[PDB]
Amino acid sequence: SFEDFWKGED
Amino acid sequence: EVQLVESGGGLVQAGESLRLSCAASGSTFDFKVMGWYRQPPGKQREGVAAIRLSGNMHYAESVKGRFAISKANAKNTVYLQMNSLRPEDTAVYYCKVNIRGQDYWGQGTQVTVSSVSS
Repeated sequence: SFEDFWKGED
Repeated sequence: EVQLVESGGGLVQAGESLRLSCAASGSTFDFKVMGWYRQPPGKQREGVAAIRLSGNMHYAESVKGRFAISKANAKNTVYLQMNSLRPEDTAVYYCKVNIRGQDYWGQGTQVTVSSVSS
């Protein structure tokens, strides 16, 4: 989801 | 105590382009990720685009290809290019940044697209 990208580590 | 300053918004004609700007402020520390969410009137808030410090970026499906997010040369500053704007893009646009493990949200800036065009 969008939030999975947001929270993910770089 | 990070402060977000959003600029560039306003009331625009369908089919025109608009660039939003967001500068995260009050930190010497680079963000991990930074981006934009938007809230159409009466609807839930949804992510629009995000970019990580590496330059890796992510777009929601509803805007993918139509919007473009990028890092400004300035510390903790990103741009949203909004091209070919349509009335369905009308929304409060919110900047968000994650710095040292904490999320911070901007107050939001209105982008309103009338159906009238040039």
